[PDB]
Amino acid sequence: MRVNITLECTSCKERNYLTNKNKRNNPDRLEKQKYCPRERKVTLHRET
Amino acid sequence: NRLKEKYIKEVTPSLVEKFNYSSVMQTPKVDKIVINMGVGDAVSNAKNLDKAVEELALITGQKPLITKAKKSIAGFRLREGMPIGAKVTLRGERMYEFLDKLVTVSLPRVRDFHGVSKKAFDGRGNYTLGIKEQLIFPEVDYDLVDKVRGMDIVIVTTANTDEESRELLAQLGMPFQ
Amino acid sequence: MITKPDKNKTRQKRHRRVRNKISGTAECPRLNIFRSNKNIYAQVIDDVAGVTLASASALDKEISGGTKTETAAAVGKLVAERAAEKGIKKVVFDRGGYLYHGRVQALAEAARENGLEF
Amino acid sequence: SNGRDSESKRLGAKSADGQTVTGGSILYRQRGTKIYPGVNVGIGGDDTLFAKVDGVVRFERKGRDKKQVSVYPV
Amino acid sequence: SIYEGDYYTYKKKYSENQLLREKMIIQQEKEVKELATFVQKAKQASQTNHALKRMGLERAIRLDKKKKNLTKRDKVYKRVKMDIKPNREVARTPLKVENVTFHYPGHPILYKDLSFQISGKERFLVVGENGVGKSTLLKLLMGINIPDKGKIIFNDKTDVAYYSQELEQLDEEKTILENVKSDEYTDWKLRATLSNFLFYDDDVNKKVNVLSPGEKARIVLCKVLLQKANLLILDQPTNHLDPETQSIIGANFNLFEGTIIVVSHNPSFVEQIGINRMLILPSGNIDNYSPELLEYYSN
Amino acid sequence: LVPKRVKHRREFRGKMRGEAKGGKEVAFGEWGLQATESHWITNRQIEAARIAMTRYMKRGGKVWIKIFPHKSYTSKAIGVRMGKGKGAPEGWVSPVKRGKIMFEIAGVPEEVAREALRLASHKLPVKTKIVKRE
Amino acid sequence: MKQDIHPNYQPVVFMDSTTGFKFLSGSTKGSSETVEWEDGNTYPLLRVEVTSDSHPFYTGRQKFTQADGRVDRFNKKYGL
RNA sequence: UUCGGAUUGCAGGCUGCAACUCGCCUGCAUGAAGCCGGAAUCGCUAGUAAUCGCGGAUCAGCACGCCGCGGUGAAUACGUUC
RNA sequence: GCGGGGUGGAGCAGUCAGGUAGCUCGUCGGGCUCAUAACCCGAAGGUCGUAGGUUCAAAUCCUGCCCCCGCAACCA
RNA sequence: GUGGUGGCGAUAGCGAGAAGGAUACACCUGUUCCCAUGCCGAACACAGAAGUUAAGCUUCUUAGCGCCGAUUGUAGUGAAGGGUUUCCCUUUGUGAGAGUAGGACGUCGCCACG
RNA sequence: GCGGUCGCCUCCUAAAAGGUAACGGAGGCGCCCAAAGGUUCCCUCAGAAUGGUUGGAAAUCAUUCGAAGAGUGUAAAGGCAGAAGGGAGCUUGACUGCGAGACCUACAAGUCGAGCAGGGACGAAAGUCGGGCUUAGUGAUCCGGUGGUUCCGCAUGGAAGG
RNA sequence: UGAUGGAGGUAGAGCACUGUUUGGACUAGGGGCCCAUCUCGGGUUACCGAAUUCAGAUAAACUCCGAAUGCCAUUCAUUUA
Ligand SMILES: [K+]
Ligand SMILES: [K+]
Ligand SMILES: [K+]
Ligand SMILES: [K+]
Ligand SMILES: [K+]
Ligand SMILES: [K+]
Ligand SMILES: [K+]
Ligand SMILES: [K+]
Ligand SMILES: [K+]
Ligand SMILES: [K+]
Ligand SMILES: [Mg+2]
Ligand SMILES: [Mg+2]
Ligand SMILES: [Mg+2]
Ligand SMILES: [Mg+2]
Ligand SMILES: [Mg+2]
Ligand SMILES: [Mg+2]
Ligand SMILES: [Mg+2]
Ligand SMILES: [Mg+2]
Ligand SMILES: [Mg+2]
Ligand SMILES: [Mg+2]
Ligand SMILES: [Mg+2]
Ligand SMILES: [Mg+2]
Ligand SMILES: [Zn+2]
Repeated sequence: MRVNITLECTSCKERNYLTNKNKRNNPDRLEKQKYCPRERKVTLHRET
Repeated sequence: NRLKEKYIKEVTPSLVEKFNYSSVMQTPKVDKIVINMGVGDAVSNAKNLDKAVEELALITGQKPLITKAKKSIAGFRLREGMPIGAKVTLRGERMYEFLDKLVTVSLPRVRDFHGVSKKAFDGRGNYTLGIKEQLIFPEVDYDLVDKVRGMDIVIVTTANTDEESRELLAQLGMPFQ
Repeated sequence: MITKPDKNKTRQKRHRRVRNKISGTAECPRLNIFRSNKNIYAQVIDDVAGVTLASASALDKEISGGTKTETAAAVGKLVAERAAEKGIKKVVFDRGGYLYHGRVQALAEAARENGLEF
Repeated sequence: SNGRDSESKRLGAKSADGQTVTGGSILYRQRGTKIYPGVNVGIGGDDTLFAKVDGVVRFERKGRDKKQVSVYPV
Repeated sequence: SIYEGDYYTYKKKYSENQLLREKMIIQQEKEVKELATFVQKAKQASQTNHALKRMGLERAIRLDKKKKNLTKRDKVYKRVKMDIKPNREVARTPLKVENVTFHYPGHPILYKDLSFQISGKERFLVVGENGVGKSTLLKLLMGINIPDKGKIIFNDKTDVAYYSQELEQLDEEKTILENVKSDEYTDWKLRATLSNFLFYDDDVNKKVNVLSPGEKARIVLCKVLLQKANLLILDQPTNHLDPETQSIIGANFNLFEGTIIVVSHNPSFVEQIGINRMLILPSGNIDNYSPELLEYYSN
Repeated sequence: LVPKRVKHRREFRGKMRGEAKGGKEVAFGEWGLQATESHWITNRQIEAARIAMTRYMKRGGKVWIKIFPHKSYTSKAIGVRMGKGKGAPEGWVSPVKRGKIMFEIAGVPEEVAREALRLASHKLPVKTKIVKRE
Repeated sequence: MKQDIHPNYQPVVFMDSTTGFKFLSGSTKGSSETVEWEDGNTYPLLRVEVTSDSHPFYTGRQKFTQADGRVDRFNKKYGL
């Protein structure tokens, strides 16, 4: 089951990115180091 | 190293003379020994492959590489990439030691051993011995074996012709039939 | 019967792919490295003109020698200074299809230290 | 049951050989690299050949059996 | 869902609701089949029968609207299936315990010169109360505890399977499949049995650390089942199990064709197994099983 | 004659214009039947001509059928209006263009060959003539 | 050669028990008994009852009697 | 299994003109099924059953069968419903 | 062209909702009977129509194909 | 001459045969070193210079294959017309593929050691 | 009328730019992938012959031949063996604000895009990276949900609601 | 309209790929016949024959090739608007 997901910056809680993932292949919340435009630096974003 | 010593001392001059080699570089030599262990039973239970790998490692002294099925085959209940079959590659000193042990100890212990075949050649000068059963190698321990299995040992040499390979292998010691 | 592939041929197969994205200009020449079992050779080339601006190697007789790695360092220093004399500072380093690990890496570091910017 | 077909994608050459084009002009629309990007020419994500800089478009033959596009500024 | 009353009232109310729901789905299916049956009759009629063809399309529209409002029957939760069989056969003397004394260093002796002998295909109950040595005795047989005195002999024909009381046989760090991995079982064989224990598909890749106590209990039981031993040392097996799984466990053990050394404070579970001999603690008493178990409990 | 397999169930009728691309000379047999006009030839016509030729030859000698009916053609039943897709395949044909050597024969005297080829021609729908090997 | 993945390997001497013919070769098995060897070096020793020299095939002379034919058996039994 | 003694190889003994079709017996060699037996079924109320040997008639040779003999030696019979 | 079906000798389950091939009758053999029937006890008989895919795993899901059945193949 | 390194459509290739290592390149010896093989110092990496042109590589011969390929003719066809018009023909311009004559066992540069 | 069809992608029709109809001839899509993305390094296939325990046409192994006859998640076409195919290491560029100029086009849309800035991944460096060999995998507005917001706030401060 | 340069795979042609396909040669191999059956080894049909090879065809959805035209463009040329 592949679903659209939102990656939110952990630092400022800003829903910066939209992506998608297969729940079965990745049961746990995804986490990626992405650039947060609000904070203007690379931060850890975790699916919401 | 004994087999290597025997090669360089006796075999190399003998082959040079027999085949009138202009330069010593022409001398055929054993390049590598590839021992292959085909285990289709891994499909039924991977523990058969595990024990085969363990026995092979004990025999060879090197951890074997576990080959995988390049193509799925339904006839054998085989799936592509399944870890069926293992092999070990021996070169240099380990190659010579294993061949020497095979000639001296392993081969005689074969039941009613009348020698090895003399037609099992690729046609280029490389030989392959199909061992029917283990327990001929002293490291197998004759009891741990829950399932008896064989193997296929491939002697690859720089001989262009099967005749040179046979003579070289004979001089190194090979009980042909 | 078994054929051992020519190591130089395999090197060149890799080297073509490297050259697909590394090329030498008059103002940014190509630093090409050739590694032999005995020696190592470096050239500074302008592919556009197809002329070697500078050259050095273990046979210059100005390299006192030693371990092949140390000879590579001497070659790097010598080629860098010769290129500087001819007015070259920047270059693009072609590893000749080799692995940027040993003698070639030593030569590259020597060139960097002795003045070639890359 | 037949009767389906996609919209034509208007592929082909969009600039003539010897024509002067502004930088970034699309020169050739293609599926795959039917023609390769040459001097001052880039290839887009969908294989489209465009001019990097202003110049004259030239379709040469890349070797024995391949074509190529270059843009030569004047 | 929250009901007012007791467990039976919940069962009564629940059973009725699923019954009344089931009847609703039956009638919705009949109407759909009826329309479907008419739609097919029109579909295969001659193209020259215009009116029937017309009515067929009109009913095709109703059929579509029906199939889109047709309640799905909830899949009834599947119950555990256990088939425990011994690889080998029991002997007349599976286990010999003779003059066994044991004490935990610094504590009173639990039993002195304990001697019993099991018969084979016997239901042996180790009765007692809390903190009396029941689990210690079972640990003694397996080898966890070395007897202070005496001997414990297992016949060479006896294979033993141990179910510990506190679920100490699972690696919390590993997954369900990794825990059950055995040299004697292939992958699909493991999955099939785990499916018999209600672990479906990627439920077997879950870490044991996140499972509930009840789900962990099934994994331990599965390990016991996969041994195919002829002697079962079970220490409170029904603990942590839902009432439905308990009855399944007891019924299957009753049919087990092997020796069972069991401990259980659950009166229902022991009744299903049909105990033969009970060993009372701390007062060592090898006795024939009967409702006299209550007499020992009273005393 | 019918192909064992076909890439496509249905195919364009096509167009016949000019001389045949190849096979305009007798290759195997001593004599051959050359088409002087272009026309479709059905497997039925090929078979009829072949049977006539063999029967007159008394099975003495060899016969080659140079042409083969690769192409398929469809049709629509009576009472079917235009439209609603192409018709179901009906028969097989070989588009034969003038100059094609449809049949060859060998191992027989000239007069027997000429008479056998004459019978075959009358079975075929195209005007033909006899051509001798070179 | 990678470390900590291969089974243990050590040089070991071999003697033919039937003859005593001696040779040095590596092995995975370990022999409690150890013997010395020219160059004054000691290694574990694996006594071998059947080796190349021992086995009849390598020597060229076969121990077995090849049995007796029935004709000769009959002649012997009945003195004919 | 030191139970088992089938099957099989070799080598012997005998009787007889003759042991292959096709005898018994012995030595070495091997060690089969078989772990107390489904539906049902047989004998027996005492020196009986059960169990153990011995003789003999036929008979050149050939019995686990038959006739007979002796050794040890029970359990049970409530009762006539089936 | 529209549907329905291919599982032991026959008739059916099991499918939906993937983990395990059963049920009834019948057949073979043995019992019981004077004999037959009925009855009692054993045993056999299918890799799920076939060929490919999904899956750790297919009678089960997907694709095609071959068979069997019913219907239709033209209306003023 | 040899080694690097390039440009030009293989006319630069392939096959076959022959000669050479002065240097150079090579095989070649080893695994202590950085470094490595889903096993193997075979590879890659590193150290070294005993032996050999055997192979690779360079040079040379070879038209067997591959490659290039004129001219002529023809098919097709633009244009203008004609005919008995599912097709065919004329004038005019263009003109292949195929088959061939032949060409070709490369050439034009730069660097270093000779 | 019945049957079929309705949007999108690929091929032929399509007449060597592009475009081009038919209830013309063939197939696909309503996804998938946390790597099957990025980068650095490395590697080359399918089959055939010969030899070889289980093992058989065919499992695994070796030598040789083999230029693509394989593979490229998914239809077809185009393209790719200087890989776009295959393996490993590290990573998240499957980035943010844009965007000269182009293609396509009635509009709405659709497509490509150097380059600039911010801050990064890989690599020694050059440099590559704004998803995947390319081309389908999608739906206007209205209305509503959720998060953020230095915006507004019906006398003013809030709020309500935007 | 001429000149020049280009993009593209149609007509034609071709078989280098993929389909369809004919005859010859040879045969892996499959067939039934008998001997030998432990169905084992022959000996057979000008028995049937894969693949290979030779020769010969064929194609909208084949291409080693490939026009005439048309098309795009040129600070070009002539005429024109
Ligand atoms: K005619
Ligand atoms: K007898
Ligand atoms: K009995
Ligand atoms: K007698
Ligand atoms: K080396
Ligand atoms: K050489
Ligand atoms: K040539
Ligand atoms: K990667
Ligand atoms: K062809
Ligand atoms: K065409
Ligand atoms: Mg299209
Ligand atoms: Mg893209
Ligand atoms: Mg306890
Ligand atoms: Mg017993
Ligand atoms: Mg009486
Ligand atoms: Mg008596
Ligand atoms: Mg030509
Ligand atoms: Mg056109
Ligand atoms: Mg077009
Ligand atoms: Mg890819
Ligand atoms: Mg206000
Ligand atoms: Mg044509
Ligand atoms: Zn943030």
